Amino acid sequence: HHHHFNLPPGNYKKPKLLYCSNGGHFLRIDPNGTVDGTRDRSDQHIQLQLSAESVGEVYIKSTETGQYLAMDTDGLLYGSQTPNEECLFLERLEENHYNTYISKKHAEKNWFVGLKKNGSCKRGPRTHYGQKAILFLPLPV
Repeated sequence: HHHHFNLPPGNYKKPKLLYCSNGGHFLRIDPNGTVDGTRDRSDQHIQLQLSAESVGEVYIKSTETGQYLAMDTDGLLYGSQTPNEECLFLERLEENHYNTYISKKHAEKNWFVGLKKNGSCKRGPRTHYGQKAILFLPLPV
């Protein structure tokens, strides 16, 4: 392992909104595959269903479009129509409270799912432990 194994509580029974306290945006996967954040709780592309592939390893899927969140070879988040290695994330507890998501494929480089204060997604190499951008709270839909 390249990372700790503190896991968050909560389960995968129901869909969630992934809220980033950094700028207060919900993670959004547009039908065209682009990913960003929005503060509009009424948006229909922020409802996500997480599922466990292995303990602590998850897929994050848009319930509206079926797309899987994925991080590409250059660190950019995108919505994938089919599950692939770029769609697996290591879901962990952080700061004894938040959930973080590390790209399994790029786990050795510490590439996280993260949103900037302006709502745009962070590129993998620009993320790291200690940032506010990588901290999420799963809220009920």
